[PDB]
Amino acid sequence: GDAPGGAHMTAQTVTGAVAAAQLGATLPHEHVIFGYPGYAGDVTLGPFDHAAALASCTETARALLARGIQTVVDATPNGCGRNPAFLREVSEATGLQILCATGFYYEGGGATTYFKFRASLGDAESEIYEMMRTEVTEGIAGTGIRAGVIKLASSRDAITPYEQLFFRAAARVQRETGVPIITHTQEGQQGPQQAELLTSLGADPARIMIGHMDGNTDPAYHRETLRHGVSIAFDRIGLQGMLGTPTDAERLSVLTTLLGEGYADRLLLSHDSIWHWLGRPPAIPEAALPAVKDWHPLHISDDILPDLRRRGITEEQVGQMTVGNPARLFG
Amino acid sequence: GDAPGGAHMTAQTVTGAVAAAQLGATLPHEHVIFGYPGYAGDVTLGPFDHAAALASCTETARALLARGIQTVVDATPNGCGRNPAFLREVSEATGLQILCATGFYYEGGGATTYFKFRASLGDAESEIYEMMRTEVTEGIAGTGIRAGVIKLASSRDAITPYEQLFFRAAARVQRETGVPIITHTQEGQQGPQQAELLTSLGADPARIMIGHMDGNTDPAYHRETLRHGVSIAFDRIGLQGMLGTPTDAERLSVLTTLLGEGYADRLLLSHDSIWHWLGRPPAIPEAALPAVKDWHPLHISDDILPDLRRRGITEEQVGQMTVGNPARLFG
Ligand SMILES: [Co+2]
Ligand SMILES: [Co+2]
Ligand SMILES: [Co+2]
Ligand SMILES: [Co+2]
Repeated sequence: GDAPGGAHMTAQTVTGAVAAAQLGATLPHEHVIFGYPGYAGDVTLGPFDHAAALASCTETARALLARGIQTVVDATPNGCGRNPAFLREVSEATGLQILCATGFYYEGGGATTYFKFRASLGDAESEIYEMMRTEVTEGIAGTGIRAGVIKLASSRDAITPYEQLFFRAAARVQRETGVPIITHTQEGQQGPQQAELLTSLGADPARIMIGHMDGNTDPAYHRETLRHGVSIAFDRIGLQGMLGTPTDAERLSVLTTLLGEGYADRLLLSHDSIWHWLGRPPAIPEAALPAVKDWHPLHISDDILPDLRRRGITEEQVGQMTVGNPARLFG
Repeated sequence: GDAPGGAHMTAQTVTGAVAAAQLGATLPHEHVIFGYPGYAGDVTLGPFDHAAALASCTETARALLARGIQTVVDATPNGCGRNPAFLREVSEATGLQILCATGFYYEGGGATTYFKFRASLGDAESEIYEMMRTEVTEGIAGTGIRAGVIKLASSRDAITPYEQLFFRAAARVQRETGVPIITHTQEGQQGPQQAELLTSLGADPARIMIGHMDGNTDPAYHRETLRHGVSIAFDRIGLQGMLGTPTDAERLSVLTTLLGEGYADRLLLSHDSIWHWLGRPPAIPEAALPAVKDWHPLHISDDILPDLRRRGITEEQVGQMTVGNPARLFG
């Protein structure tokens, strides 16, 4: 099949290097803690309770291990609450392996003023590149802990000029270090555009995962993205009807079709769940409860896989999505 | 004249209560430290150097005291680097009095995802109100240090629905506690709209300062805002040509006209300067140097006031803008 080609570093988790064979069943896109841009300004009434967070994240970590999952890829952007040391605490406490990211969110849902300003005054792309390269090769914030992936995100109607600064920096770091790239796509769009842009900039398709692809329910769109040889992730499995997000019945309809067409080696599954919110905990209106009911990280192990198997998906295909694909993409 | 009417608290500075008579010459809108939304995500290559910041801010504080200025109003939004404890260090080290704010930035230049989400799920306005009320009456982040003003900000083409949540919360806190409100207007617009909205919600005009009014060079716009009985601030004096910002020659043209028409009691002056940037220090292209050359907090004392006086402005009018107005607005 398609193996990563070029410069390569051993997978870096918040607790250090891990061999590809030691990754095991992996959730490729989750958030241990997360706060939307602006949460830190609500510090007075929404402070971070370290003790409660640690206890709650370590428990979720344990529940995961209980189900055979050994690794989690935390895709939290630098300004959305990323905290490598905390991730390290959870990991040293449970034995759950956690990789964290380096990257900023999409123009629409991130704090883009900082770099939009630096770009108007100077060379923001090379500044973003230096940040990503330092974080992947040396470490984040002096902690000595390195990012195991680069997180990229684009808007719905287009990969904006602000967003492309990050896409060009990452491609450079990716060619230089071979580090994986995972992405966020907004509202089921830009998947083909993201894969085309990244590969044309020289990023290795075997090290790219276009995310939130479950956000589109027309398989023509998934197939068009897959032609680029990149992997795609149905990664918000469990979040249903929440903000135009589809239902799981819709995601499985598309997923089985793709699996039916031989695409298992490029298909990955995650929930994009938040284990502990930063800021004031989410006030979820009764009427929106069914949309977040299955949005936690045990949902794929307990409800999705058994569902794919009973529908004819093979143990081998399930293993390809959950163990094989992650080992090669991140290992 | 127009005195504040209603509930009132003694002015709160980062080092505690200060009598109106103890405020003295005041710069009503400055930023000791400041980082545009997103700066914290650039923590690896742009960490905060505490020692360098403290030394540099205490020096600027001293330069200010040297010129007779006793107080500074720090208008930094909660998510733009606000740090009351640090402000307290500068103040305890120099004797410079500093008031800090409670508030979020305008939709365009702040991290609005957090509250836009909380608003779609619940009652964001009452959540913002609880934050402001706690910060003004009890303290910020458990430090025991209270905000001395509420900072509000609107966009250029309209005060957006997201922005109005903050405007309605503040008006409520203002009616309840009598705390002052200072604002940011974007690109010379919405001044009359902000004063009309605030007063219609019951906020006391004698406790409201519409900011960045120097951003518009048509005095009809200033006069239309002034009818509401609120104060206005030419508060980015020194920042010239930088992003549509006018020149100081333009600001003085309008200011002398207004002073010529008797408006001294409602006119305030500031620079909106940043004493120490958060994130990576600003890379200012040679070609933009003249736009920021006079953008530091000694510019009004050294160049503006002497300029107004030589143009006929009286010592009394100068004292009204710099000492009288602040004593009543914040005291
Ligand atoms: Co996302
Ligand atoms: Co995510
Ligand atoms: Co402003
Ligand atoms: Co300001």
